[PDB]
Amino acid sequence: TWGVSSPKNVQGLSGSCLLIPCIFSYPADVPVGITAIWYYDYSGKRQVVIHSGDPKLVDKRFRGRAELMGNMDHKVCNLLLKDLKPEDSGTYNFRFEISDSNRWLDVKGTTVTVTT
Repeated sequence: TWGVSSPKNVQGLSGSCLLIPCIFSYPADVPVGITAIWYYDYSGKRQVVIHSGDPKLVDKRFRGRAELMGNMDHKVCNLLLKDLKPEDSGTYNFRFEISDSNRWLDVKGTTVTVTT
């Protein structure tokens, strides 16, 4: 079963760190490495928050602020967001890639809200 389960909404207080529990799945018959990627406001701006393929693709906006707390092998895709910001609020969608079609992007997303 292909899918990325992760919280719909998340509460976060400015300047503090937030962790997003994430977990994804796919059919045991899919052969295999695994690439992880997080996104902010995909529809519009769509900025690379995390990239395990090339940390160089990460939007500067997040560099040094968001890291992947995942166990690619254990199918955990947790996202850690250090130092929140009111601007940081938005919708995050996770995408993992294996092989040209064995790629998947979570339609749901996780909406993080930042307050003081």
